[PDB]
Amino acid sequence: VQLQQPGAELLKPGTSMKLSCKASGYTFSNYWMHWVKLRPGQGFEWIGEINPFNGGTNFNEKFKSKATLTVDRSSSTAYMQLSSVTSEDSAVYYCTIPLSDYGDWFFAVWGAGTTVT
Amino acid sequence: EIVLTQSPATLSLSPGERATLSCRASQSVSSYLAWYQQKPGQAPRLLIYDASNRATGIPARFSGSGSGTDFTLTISSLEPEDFAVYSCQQRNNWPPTFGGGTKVEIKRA
Amino acid sequence: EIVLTQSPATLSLSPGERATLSCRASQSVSSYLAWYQQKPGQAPRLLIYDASNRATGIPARFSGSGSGTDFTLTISSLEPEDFAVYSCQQRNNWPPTFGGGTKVEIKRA
Amino acid sequence: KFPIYTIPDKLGPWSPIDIHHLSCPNNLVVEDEGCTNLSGFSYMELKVGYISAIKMNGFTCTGHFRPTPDACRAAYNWKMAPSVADLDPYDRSLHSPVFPGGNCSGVAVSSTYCSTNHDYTIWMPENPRLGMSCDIFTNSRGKRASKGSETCGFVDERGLYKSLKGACKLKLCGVLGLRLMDGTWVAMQTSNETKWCPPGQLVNLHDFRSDEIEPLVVEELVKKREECLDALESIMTTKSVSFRRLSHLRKLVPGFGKAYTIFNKTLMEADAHYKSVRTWNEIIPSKGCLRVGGRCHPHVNGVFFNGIILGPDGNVLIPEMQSSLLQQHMELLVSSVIPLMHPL
Amino acid sequence: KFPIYTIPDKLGPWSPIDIHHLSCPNNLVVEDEGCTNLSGFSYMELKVGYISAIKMNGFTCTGHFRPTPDACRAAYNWKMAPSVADLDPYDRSLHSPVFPGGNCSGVAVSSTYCSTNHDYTIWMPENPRLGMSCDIFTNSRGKRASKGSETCGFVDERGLYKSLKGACKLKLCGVLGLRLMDGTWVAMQTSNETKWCPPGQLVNLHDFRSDEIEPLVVEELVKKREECLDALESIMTTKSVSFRRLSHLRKLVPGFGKAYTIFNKTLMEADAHYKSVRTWNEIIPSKGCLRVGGRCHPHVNGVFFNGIILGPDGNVLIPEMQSSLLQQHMELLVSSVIPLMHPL
Amino acid sequence: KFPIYTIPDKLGPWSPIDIHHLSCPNNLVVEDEGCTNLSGFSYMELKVGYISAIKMNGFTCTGHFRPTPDACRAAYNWKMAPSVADLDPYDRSLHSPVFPGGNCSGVAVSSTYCSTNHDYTIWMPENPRLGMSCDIFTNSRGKRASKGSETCGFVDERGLYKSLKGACKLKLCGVLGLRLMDGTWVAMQTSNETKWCPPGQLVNLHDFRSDEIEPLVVEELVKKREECLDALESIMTTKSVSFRRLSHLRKLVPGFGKAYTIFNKTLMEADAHYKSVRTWNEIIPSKGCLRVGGRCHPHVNGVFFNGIILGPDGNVLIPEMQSSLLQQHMELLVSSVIPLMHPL
Amino acid sequence: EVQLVESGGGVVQPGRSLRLSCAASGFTFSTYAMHWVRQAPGKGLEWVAVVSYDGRTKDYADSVKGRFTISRDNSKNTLYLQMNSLRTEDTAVYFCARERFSGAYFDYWGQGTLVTVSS
Amino acid sequence: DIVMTQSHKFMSTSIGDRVSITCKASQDVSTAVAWYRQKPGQSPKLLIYSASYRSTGVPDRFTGSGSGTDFTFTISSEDLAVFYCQQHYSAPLTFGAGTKL
Repeated sequence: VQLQQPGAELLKPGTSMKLSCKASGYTFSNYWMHWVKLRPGQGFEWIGEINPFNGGTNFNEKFKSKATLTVDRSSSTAYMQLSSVTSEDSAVYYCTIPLSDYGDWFFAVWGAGTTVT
Repeated sequence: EIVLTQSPATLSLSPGERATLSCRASQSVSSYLAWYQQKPGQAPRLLIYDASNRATGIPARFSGSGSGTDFTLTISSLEPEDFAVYSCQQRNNWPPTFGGGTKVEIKRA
Repeated sequence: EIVLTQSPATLSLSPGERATLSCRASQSVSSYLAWYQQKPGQAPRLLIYDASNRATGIPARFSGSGSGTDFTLTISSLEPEDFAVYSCQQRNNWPPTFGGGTKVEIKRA
Repeated sequence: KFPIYTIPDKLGPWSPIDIHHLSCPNNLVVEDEGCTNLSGFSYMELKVGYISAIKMNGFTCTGHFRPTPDACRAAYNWKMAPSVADLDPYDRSLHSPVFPGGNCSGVAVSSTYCSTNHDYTIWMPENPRLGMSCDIFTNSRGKRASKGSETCGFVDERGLYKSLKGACKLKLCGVLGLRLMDGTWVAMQTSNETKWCPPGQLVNLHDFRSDEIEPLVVEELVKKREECLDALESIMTTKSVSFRRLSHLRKLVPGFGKAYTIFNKTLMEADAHYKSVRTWNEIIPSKGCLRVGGRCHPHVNGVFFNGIILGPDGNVLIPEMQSSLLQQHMELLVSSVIPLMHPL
Repeated sequence: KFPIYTIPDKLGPWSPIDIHHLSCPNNLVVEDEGCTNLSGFSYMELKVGYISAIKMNGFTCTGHFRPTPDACRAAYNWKMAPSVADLDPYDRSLHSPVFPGGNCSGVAVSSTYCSTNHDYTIWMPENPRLGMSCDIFTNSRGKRASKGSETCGFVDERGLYKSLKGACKLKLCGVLGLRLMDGTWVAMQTSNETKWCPPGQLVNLHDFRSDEIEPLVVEELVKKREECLDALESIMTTKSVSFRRLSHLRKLVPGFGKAYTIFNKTLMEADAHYKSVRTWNEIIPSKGCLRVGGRCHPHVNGVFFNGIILGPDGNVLIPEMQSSLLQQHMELLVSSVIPLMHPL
Repeated sequence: KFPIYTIPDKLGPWSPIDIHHLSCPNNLVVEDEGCTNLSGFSYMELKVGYISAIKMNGFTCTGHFRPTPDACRAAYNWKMAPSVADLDPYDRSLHSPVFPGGNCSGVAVSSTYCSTNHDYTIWMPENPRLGMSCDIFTNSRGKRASKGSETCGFVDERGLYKSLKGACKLKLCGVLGLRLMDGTWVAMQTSNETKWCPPGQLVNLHDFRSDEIEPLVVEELVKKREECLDALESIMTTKSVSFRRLSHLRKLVPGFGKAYTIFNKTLMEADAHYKSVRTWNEIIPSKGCLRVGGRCHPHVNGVFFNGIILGPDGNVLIPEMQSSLLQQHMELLVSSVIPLMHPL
Repeated sequence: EVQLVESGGGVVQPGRSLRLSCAASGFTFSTYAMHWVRQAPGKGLEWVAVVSYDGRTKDYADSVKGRFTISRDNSKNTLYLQMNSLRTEDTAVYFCARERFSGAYFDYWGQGTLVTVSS
Repeated sequence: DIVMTQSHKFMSTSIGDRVSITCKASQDVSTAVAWYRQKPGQSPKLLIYSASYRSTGVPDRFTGSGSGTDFTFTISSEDLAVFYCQQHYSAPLTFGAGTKL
């Protein structure tokens, strides 16, 4: 019932970067990962969700092709890959899953939080 | 009859700029949405059908996106002939229903 | 719903005496009548079913007779535990119907 | 009030059956509109083609005598240059008419084979002696309806309300979901202590009418069931199926059901998610096109499904449509004898 | 308004028949409530198993050539280590499909035999060349309804009103009674000069509706007759009977009628006095019990009568009950081919 | 509101058919009473026996090998000591099941023969290689209804209103008339520029209900069509016809239609002009008489037409009449297998 | 020995709802039709409702129909009577009776729980 | 896309925790609004789901109510942090700006 994140990450603008969220305690295959980001003072925005069982993902229309969501399903961890300029994208990225149901859209447990530039 | 909501009603931009038109359905219409471009005193023209496919003889700058309730029409580069009224039509249910139409206009100083 | 008439309502006798209880049906119920013995604050007990057969674990002093409209329950020798309320039930038709019940009491000088 | 027609929104693969696997549709829809708080959620439902059962696609080899499953394996390789079976996810017991009473419980640990009803012939799985039923899910979205805390039902992507009343908990590859009594399986854990789902699958009594759901509605429900039973009894006594009799097995309400067709004198079934049809112009836009799933459905030899065939002039002949137009075609009345699917 | 079901209050012995002896029931009840003076009386009615006809239980012997009924008698003795026939009480003429057009008038005085429709084969009575139809009565009681002096009808022990309108005088072993047009024979001489009863038995036109008995009632009467005729025509064209088609020959009203069943792929009939069933709990108290005559009716191979069978799980499957519950069983739709009862 | 019965006022010759030429009747009558000016006129209509098609009465000769039509002509002469065909008057193209897809277009100029569907066997016209369709008219009289100038319809000698709506111009032996969509051809030129009549004959869609003619009326129209389709599908699946199933193909309204019967286990059809029957006393005056065309219709082997047969007692058994009287006869339920009419 | 214990009876205001529960032991509860029979004070027994051995078929007395609802739980071996719109004359001692496997009779009854319907 | 709006500043009453936070729904959301509490150095904590119900571990004094587009939440526990409102009615999910308290 916890997710592990690097905590911070630094990279120059225009370079692709990848994130990870190791988790344990819920078999990792039944709960959607529901990646979100916290802009510094402009509030959370929903990036997208991924189903770890089959890798099926749903993305925000405003966000969409900015990043992609993958999954390993061997190690209980999920990955985000960013293909965009790091400038204007500096925020704390969260990974969080619901616990009331497999795929409810309100998130019970959250990740530690990682900062990108 | 289900209501296709098209916002914004008026969309003023400049040539050579991306135009983003959004159609929102009262209930999910799956992937069965169509986009029609109509100019004053001229027959409406089918641009995008099935929300992604491009009709025959349509320039590649017109693209469709979305499924279910929210859809999107994008013009990659607004040419001077792309400033018309754009209307979204669905048939996931009977009867066929259209959106209110979004007018694309040239902006000036 | 057909009415099972049970007369007499009150039947006072003495231990060691034959008790004759009669059930009369509004219309013929064939041989489908049952007799239930119920004591105060205790579950009713099926004594006689099919108007002749004796239920399991029932003393041989209880006997059933009759068919059609008129039926009869007889206790060969009233033991001190046989002074209860005795009710006749039929189902030849829906719904199951009971008699009004006949109370057997000890008589005294 | 049934629609004029129902067309499969999503249609699964066609698998051959015999006339004894045909069943009357469940034309009953539950409203369950006692709750009004709607919340969105994402879930995995069973992929079309797996809602009813998971197929094995085995083969029957004839020696006679009792063969050893080595020469038959080589013979099967030479032969192509089948005989499916169904598992029960609760216990992983194979189901097939050839199996005596079905219930081939031992397939991996108990034994590597189980013989058919006929003693001499045996059946062997095409795949290794194990059951793979994991990649059988598709991701969906819906609007939950949960009153205070107990879920009534949800409205899926197709706008159809699917109630969780009577739903039975069932686990598929580690995902404990709910098997709705309309047939579909949904990955929901909202049920707190609903009864674990009995191994009687969908053949069990569906109830849902002993709650006395407007006995006037059940009047036409029973009437339609009697018409379908007349068609089904005629099919089984005559051992032959026409397109007009096959049109009586179509589900009259939107939801999950079975679609049937005859492909080369073989009775087929497929998982189908029916949707309501309001006008005949919805499903026949042009002369020879049947619109299924947003496209011209591809006919084979001129037959689509559920009694729909291509006419001699190239018109799509829907038996329900033709009867409403007072048009008669001998093509829709031609009875084709269905050969027995499993002789051994 | 028909009851939900009718169950035999009294059921006679089962005698094999062919599909051509099946008949649609008489679902018509006469009220005849123009009289209100009730007087009790005792009478003899025909015992169940004799209301329709009296059986002979004969045998057919095959030589070919024309045999002499001495070797066949010895052969019959060795064979066990049949073929019934019906008499007409008005004239004592044997009736059987093997007899050419029936009507074997000479059995005692004219001749000691009568050949079958096939010339070579002959039929011989098991009993001596005489007809015993005397110990075929049971004693009953009833409430007469006679208006001034002419009897309308009576209410028998089962609470059923049996009218004497149209009754025909018929004499059985010196007891001149009345054959009611519902089928039963009652030992009553109250009729003064009613017409002597024609030898056309119950196959003759029953009328009772040309009196215009509420043409709205006759509407559903004719509808039920048409449904039964559809079932019967299907049975005769397909030459096979299913339990759901056999359930259509059940009498829909209380009174005397026929009960049908299949015992080892043999079509059976029996005399039955049907009674109205108000609830399904009346006739199915426990899991596998059908309550007939105040007891668990004994099934043979899982079939009771009138399409009722024992299910795979042990439940009593009444086709009328299952349809009301929207439950479908392939066991009730399985058509069994009935072999021809009299090949010769 | 259909009549209780319809009887052929005029009946044409009986021509053998197979069960695949059976068709459901057109039970639809058009009123077209928007005009009120009546003028008398005389016309030629198609003689009964020619409204549907004109027969050739050919023969099929079997050699095997390909014979030359000289020995077969001699063999045909020796054999008697057939196999009809239909022409299309628009193009003179022969129609027959033996012809592959029909349409033997070349009979006089293109070729002197056209082979059957089977390669070896050939069919040869009895008459010379030409089509005579001139002496096929009968003179009639009627009351025209033409509104201002465009004719609505006419009332013929039988008092029946025949509308010209949808009528198609068709020319028979130099007389350009109109083929009414009820089937009949009438020698009228009143139509100014109505469409020339397509070669699809009466098999084409009759429409006449897409005009939304009181959808309540079309409800029972579709119900009757469904009953007839059930009977026809049963006939084609079982390949056998009973008299009660043949009674379902009778036209339920007065007008031109088809009459069917079984003569010596051969399915027959004939052109018939049905008239409304108000009472059963109209058509059965005496005990064994069926009144058709003002006379006792002559039965052959006890069968008249449209399921009507002579009973065992000599009574005329009309299946519609017997059902209304709640009388059942096994004679009306006996299914006779129809041998295939054209094996080659 | 067959044991039937019914509970849930108590004082209820008129027009309210009460639910009775009967626990069965000593027999196969899933193969028997269980009835509810009530005895009003100073009156004879009166059949109330029946549920079939599978619970699909239910019947009620005319004075009871439309207000009460019988149900059963074969897994719990428990029989339920849901009394609604309780009126003054609905007060009685309610017995849960077991029907004979073949018969029309109640071979085993319960002790009986008293229901009082008065404000 | 169902924009959620708030007032980003609210005065702190300290122990007198009777402050109400309102989140406005542009479109109909039924009761699908969740309330989060994020301390400056903590991961966000789900407080109220379905806009009126308590999740596991939430203090008893916390409560919420609302339907349609009102979605007013009253704080009742320090715990002085920014509160966020989302909508779990329809995708894509949108969070509120957040009211620091």
